Amino acid sequence: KEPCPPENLQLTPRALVGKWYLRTTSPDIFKQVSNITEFYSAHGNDYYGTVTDYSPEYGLEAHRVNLTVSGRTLKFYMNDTHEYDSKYEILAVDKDYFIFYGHPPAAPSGLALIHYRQSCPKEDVIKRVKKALKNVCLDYKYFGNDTSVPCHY
Ligand SMILES: *[C@@H]1O[C@H](CO)[C@@H](O[C@@H]2O[C@H](CO)[C@@H](O[C@@H]3O[C@H](CO)[C@@H](O)[C@H](O)[C@@H]3O)[C@H](O)[C@H]2NC(C)=O)[C@H](O)[C@H]1NC(C)=O
Ligand SMILES: *[C@@H]1O[C@H](CO)[C@@H](O[C@@H]2O[C@H](CO)[C@@H](O)[C@H](O)[C@H]2NC(C)=O)[C@H](O)[C@H]1NC(C)=O
Ligand SMILES: CCCCCCCC/C=C\CCCCCCCC(=O)O
Ligand SMILES: *[C@@H]1O[C@H](CO)[C@@H](O)[C@H](O)[C@H]1NC(C)=O
Repeated sequence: KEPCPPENLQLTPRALVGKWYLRTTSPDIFKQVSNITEFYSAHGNDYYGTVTDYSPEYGLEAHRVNLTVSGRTLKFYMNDTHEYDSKYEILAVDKDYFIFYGHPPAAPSGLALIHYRQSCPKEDVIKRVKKALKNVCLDYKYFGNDTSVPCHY
């Protein structure tokens, strides 16, 4: 579903620095790719870094990435495969998560992505994400999780 982005949400410089775990998406991408870890370094208002993931074809693999920021949107570019390259709009940003939405070749009718500071976010974080999604006209129940990552015994 297309979101209703906030009126004047700010994406602060360096908000995306460091390590994130891309654990929940709509539609669910996790039969195509899993165990997604992102690491971003600041370059001014932009970022560069690395995405690692488990590929059904290639196993654990790594890619260099660039994020080019303009206001509340950014351009995502990956070095060696381009199916996720798109403009993405920031929907929500928090100390513990961020959410963006774009239309890459992999999901051209729209792809919402939730990035977490924790590999297995605790319930308090998940509840805040639920609320943030409702505030942008989305609904957590229509997202899928990466069930390959062991978050429960
Ligand atoms: C899920 O993703 C995580 C994060 O990428 C994977 O953990 C990483 O696994 C690799 C391979 O075992 C580790 O690489 C090793 O790193 C050391 C030090 O740089 C190097 O000496 C070795 O030769 C090798 O490169 C890496 O450290 C490790 N990272 C963490 C934080 O544990 C994990 O394997 C993935 N799992 C699956 C099932 O996809
Ligand atoms: C895309 O980025 C990845 C990750 O940096 C590159 O992977 C490296 O490739 C070199 C050889 O070209 C190896 O010596 C490194 O060990 C690889 N690094 C990692 C972390 O896997 C990959 O080469 C890049 N691909 C292209 C086409 O630029
Ligand atoms: C902001 C977007 C975040 C995207 C992170 C998702 C991880 C993507 C990682 C690798 C994609 C590789 C897919 C290669 C498809 C090859 C096509 C084919 O031959 O079938
Ligand atoms: C994703 O995981 C959260 C946390 O365990 C859970 O509450 C939610 O129901 C999960 N989503 C699906 C579709 O299972």
